Parts: sequence; structure tokens; C-alpha cells
Amino acid sequence: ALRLYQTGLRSGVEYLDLEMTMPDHILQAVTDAKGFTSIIASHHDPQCKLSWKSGSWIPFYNKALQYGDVIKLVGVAREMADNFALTNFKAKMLAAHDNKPMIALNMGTAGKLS
Amino acid sequence: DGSEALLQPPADFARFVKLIAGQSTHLEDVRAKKHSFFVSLTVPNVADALDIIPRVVVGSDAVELRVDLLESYEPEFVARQVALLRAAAQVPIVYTVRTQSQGGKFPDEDYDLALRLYQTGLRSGVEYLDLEMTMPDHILQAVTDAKGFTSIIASHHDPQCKLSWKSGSWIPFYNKALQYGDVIKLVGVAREMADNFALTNFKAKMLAAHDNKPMIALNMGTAGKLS
Amino acid sequence: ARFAVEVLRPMGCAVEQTATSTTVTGPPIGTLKAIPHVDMEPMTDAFLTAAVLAAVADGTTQITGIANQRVKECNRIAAMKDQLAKFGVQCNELEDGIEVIGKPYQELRNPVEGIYCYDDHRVAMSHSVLSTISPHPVLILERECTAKTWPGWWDILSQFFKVQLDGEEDPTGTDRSIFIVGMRGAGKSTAGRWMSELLKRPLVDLDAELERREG
Amino acid sequence: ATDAARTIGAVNTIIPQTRDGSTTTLVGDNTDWRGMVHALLHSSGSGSVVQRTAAPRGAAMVVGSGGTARAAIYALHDLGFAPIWIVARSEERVAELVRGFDGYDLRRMTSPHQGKDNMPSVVISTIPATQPIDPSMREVIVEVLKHGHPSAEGKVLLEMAYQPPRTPLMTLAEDQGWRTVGGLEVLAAQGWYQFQLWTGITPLYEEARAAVMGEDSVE
Repeated sequence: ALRLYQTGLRSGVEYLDLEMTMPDHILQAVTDAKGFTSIIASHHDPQCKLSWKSGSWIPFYNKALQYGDVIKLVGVAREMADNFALTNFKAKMLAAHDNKPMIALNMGTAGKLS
Repeated sequence: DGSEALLQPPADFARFVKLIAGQSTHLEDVRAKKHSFFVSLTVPNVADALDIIPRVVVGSDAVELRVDLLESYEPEFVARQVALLRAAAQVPIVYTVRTQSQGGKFPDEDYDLALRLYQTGLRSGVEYLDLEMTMPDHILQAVTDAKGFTSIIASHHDPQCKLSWKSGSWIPFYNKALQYGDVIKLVGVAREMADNFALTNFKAKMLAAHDNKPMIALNMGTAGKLS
Repeated sequence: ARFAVEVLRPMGCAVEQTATSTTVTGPPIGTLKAIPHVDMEPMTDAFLTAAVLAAVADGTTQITGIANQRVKECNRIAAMKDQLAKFGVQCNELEDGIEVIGKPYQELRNPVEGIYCYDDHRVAMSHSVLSTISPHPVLILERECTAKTWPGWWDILSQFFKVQLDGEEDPTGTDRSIFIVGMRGAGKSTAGRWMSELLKRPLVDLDAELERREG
Repeated sequence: ATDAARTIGAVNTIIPQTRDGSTTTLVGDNTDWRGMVHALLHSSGSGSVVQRTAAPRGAAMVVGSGGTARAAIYALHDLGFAPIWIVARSEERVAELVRGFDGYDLRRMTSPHQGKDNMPSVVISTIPATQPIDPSMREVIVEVLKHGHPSAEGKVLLEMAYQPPRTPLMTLAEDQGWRTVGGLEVLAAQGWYQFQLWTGITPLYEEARAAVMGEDSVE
């Protein structure tokens, strides 16, 4: 992974997506040598352990905030309401931290609106 | 034509009879469908656009005759417009007199005529009839009592945006529409995308509380297209 | 009040009376002797109470003198007919009475249908008595209809007779005559004819009926 | 299966029915007859026997012995045609073509003179255009087309085979003044009804017609 991440950075890619689940020693190493590459700090929740309303995303947001130039959080929608909650969440985060934009989605056909 | 006696019952009259005899299933059928629509005619005269009607009705489960947008409000004239529309469209009719305070053309205070127009709808055996909740109680009673098998759409529009979905300032109208209507129709204004979320949430809470009376809930303006 | 002496004692009960008190000990369970004939016009409203006792009696019982029970509230004489039917005890509807073929109580049918009372206090309370000895627990729809004469009947059944009672949910305007008006020549008859064909219903010219009725 | 598709004994349409809670149900329907009725009613010209007259519409005919012919009978009965004459190869296969239909007034035509005072106004042809016609059936058909004044009577031929666009039988009928409705016209209608049954949406027939002709389609 580390070697692949560096292959990206060495190749002068405009964006690079590192997952926040990666160990800290690699998050540091990729961040330090990022150069003019924009880091997309990502997390996906395919098993649907997280929630927009409840704020169980915050720990990942807080982490992605200090590592990424762009935050990318992706969850799952079970019902249409889950997209409303996402949109509301994103709005609250952009108000609080204008300077770091966000890609926020719900997977599944239910989350097409997101 | 003059040769009515030699004919056998036309589809026009059959649709009429089906409703007034209580055999219409127009509401159950629409409500059993995941998505349903009715098309709002903006035409001043049904006769003059009779060729267009069937095209316009494609994909919809009913046609709304906006009585207020007609070129005349004479009961005899409107009765024909209804009969012409029933014959041409061959789908359920929504008989709507929309007042100008609620975004229409019909005068708010002209009640004498409104009552007579409302009865012209009921007498014509329209499948749906839209009375506004703003109408005085004595007319809401009279139209409700003689409704027969017509389904009442109890409506309220908020074009000046005095009401709110989240705060629950719609409840007084919902409560009223609940006892008068077979279908509630509440329409507000969206200023931002969030206003559609609040509406959707509101509607869901109302349907949970009163399963048995379905709702048409919208936001006007381009912001409220999602609703 | 003649019910105790003229019905229960013939049925095999030990009925002792004073000037101002009536005591009734019933016979062993399910051994009620049937009564061949009883005139019950003096006790017009107590025929329902007699009917349920007859349904559990040894032989065919026949109650008479109750013509007035048909238009009392519901058709009470026919109500008892097809409500007792649910216990598998057939009755017959006489000119001004009811015949009831009794059955041994242990082999009564289970009225899974549930007992509809026609909102008639008398019907609910009469089947209340029968369901005391029924081999299957009986459901009585319309509990609260006893209110007309005895709201606390169910209370007294529970308190004095020590009967366990339980609450349960109840597990259970088209076709109106159309009148056509206007004037002759208007298409009135054609509209009538069309409706008759459409609704599979009979058209009746009220002028023609006036002519036939008058002659 | 629907009562039409049951008595016709043929299903051209499968419709799923969502029984919420339970598994999905599959219904068999027949829109072939539905399309034939529609074609005779609307797609044939104004002043057609169907447009001109009302039920009972008198006599009509069904040449051919296929499963199409089954639906053709049902279609004509719905439009209120009686008697319904049948022209076919043998009495063996015409007997099994009648089986099922009771009180329809089906009767075979083996000679023209049988139709005196009951000659058909409408004919539905289910024989293929690839096959040549039997001499004895031709003798009957030929005389039925030439009879009376078809043009002013408003008579109508319905050819079910759509290849070629105009069959040899249509050509003869047109010479005798009959209105001819091609097979594609029925194909459109047949399908138009299927679409309604599946979507609950009734587009204009012109849209379905144009899609089949290729005047306005996606391909």
C-alpha cells in the first residue's frame, strides 16, 4: 500500500485517496511527501455501522480534517430520509470548517439522491 | 345528436353512473399505486382544446378542471365543460375552484357563486372536488353533506409563506382538512432545499398518525421541485 | 317475576318463595328437564332467558305468545334462532313463538363465529348465561350494550358468580334507489333505460305503476 | 389466467402482481383479441361497419384454423357479431376450433349460398400469405368478397400476417371495395394493451403505432 501510495505521489497525481482506516505511520508518511497533490481523506461504511444524525461520523471527520485537503465520507441509505440527514450533516460541517470541502454520499439505490 | 334513444349507454354516461351509484374505485386504485398524478388544465375552454385533452392526460390518473381559469363562471357553462372533459379524457375529474388569495383567479369573497359552482361539480358526479379550507364553515358543511361518492380534497395554499413545516403551524389546517376531506392537500413554498426535507418529514408523521386519509403535500417555486 | 315459578321449577329447579324473596337452586349440571309448552306473553321480555335454558335441556321446548318480539328492537325471535345455531342447537320460528331442540351441554358446538348481540342488551345477557357452562370459552361481541338495562351485569357475573371474564377485540351505503326527475321528452326514459342496463337493476315508470296500481 | 385467455386457450402476456407480504404472482392474459377489436373499431376507416353500426352487428367471418383464429372469434363476439362464419380445411379441425365457445353461433361455410341473408360484413384472415389457399376455401372466400356492394356497406378485411405489408388476399378485397387493415396495425394495438397492463399508463395509440412502423422509435 505504502509503495503504491508513493507511486501515485511520484507520478504527480492531482488527487490521492488514502483511507482513514490506514495505520498512522502510513498516514504520516504519505502526508509528509504529498507535495502539491491534494489528499482526499476517505472513509466508507458498507456494513452501515455509522449514522449521519447521531454524529457517529465525527471521529472520522475530525481525523480526515487534519490529514485531508478534501474529506470523503460514504455511508449507506436504507430509506430516503437517510439522504436528508446526510445533506444536513454536510451543511453543518461546511459551516464549521469552510476551508475543507467534502464529498458525502450514500450507497445503494436508496441513496441515489445523495 | 338527437338520436340518443336508439343508442346503447355511452362510456361518457357509464363513467358518470359508476360514480353516483357508489361503484367507483377511483381512490382505492390511485392509492394502491406507488406513484400517481393528475394533470392541471390551464385552458380557458375545454371545447376549444378538445383535440389536446387525451394527449395531456397520458400518465395521469385524473384531470383537474381548474374552474377559476375558465373563460366563464356560469354554472350551466361549467357543467358542459365537465361533461365535455369526462367524454374526452375518459378518466376521473378533479373539480377545482381556486381562489385568488390561494393563487387562482376566483374571487375570495364571492361565496354565493362558489356554492353554486361547488354544487355544479357534485351534481356532475366528479370523482374529486377541491374545496379550500379557507371557505366559510356554512359552505364547508353544505358541500360535505351533499358530497355523495365524490371524494373531497380539502386544500390549503400558502403563497405568501406564512406557515412552516417544522414548527407545526400547518396543524390547524391539517386538523380542519382531516374532518372535511377524503384527501388532504397542503401546499407551501420552498426557499431552500431543506424546506422539502421538512415537508417530507411532516407528511410522514401525519400519515403515521392518520393512515386512513392520504395527503398531497408540495412546495411551490423551483426550489420546491423535489417535493 | 312469574319466570321463577312458571319456567324454572318446571325445568327442575328448587324454587322457594316468600312474600318478598325468591330463591332458586338449579338441578345437577345439564339435567334440566325440557318444558313441552309455555305461554310467555305475560313475560314477553324474558323469553330469551328461557330460550338459552331450553337449549341445554332434555327434550324439545316450545315457547309461545311472543309475536311482539319481532319488532321490539331487532328480530329477537330470529336473533335467538341463528345465534343459538352457532352452538349447534337448531330452533324453529313459529307463528308467534319459538321451538328449541335441546342438547346435552357437554357436546355443544364451539361458536367460533362469536356471538353477535344486534346491540340488544337482552341478547347479550341471555347468551351470557349459556356461556357459563359451555365446553368452549364463548366470545360475546358488544359487551357494552348491556348498559341499556344493566351496565354492571359483567361486574356482578365476576363478583358474585366468580366468573373469569377477559377483554378481546371484535374480530369482525351502496345500492340506493335512484329517482329520475325532469319532464317528459327530455331524455328521461333513455337515461333511465341506460341506468337499468348499466347497474343490472329494474326500471320502473312511476306513471305506469300509478296506472296499474289504480287500475 | 384471465377469463379471456382461459376461454381462448392462449396467453400472449405475462403480468406480475406484487402481493405485498406474500411472494409475487404471475398472471396470464391475452391481448391479441383486444388488439383485433381495437383495430376494427379505430384503425379501420371511419364509415367502417364497426363505426357505422351497433351491436348486434350481424354476420362476420374467420378464415383459417390457427390459435389466432381462436382469438379472432372472441374478438368478433365482443364486438357483437353473430353469426360468426368459419372457413377452414377440414371439419375435424373446425370442430376443435369451436370447442370452448358456447352460444357464439359458430357455423362452417363450405358453400356461398349458405350465407343468404347473413353474409359477413367483416372478415379476419389467419391463414399465412406464404401458403397458397385451398381451392375449396378460395371458392367460398372469393364469393364472400364479391357479394353485395362492400364499399357502401363499409365492409372490412383484417389480415393477421404482416409480411408482406399487403397480402394477396388484401389485394382482392381492395379490388372489391373492402377496407383492409394490415397485421402491423393489430401488432401495435395488441402491444399497446400489454404496455397498459404492465405500467398503468395509457399513451396514445399513435405513439405505439409509430413505434412499430419505425416512424418514431428508439433503435
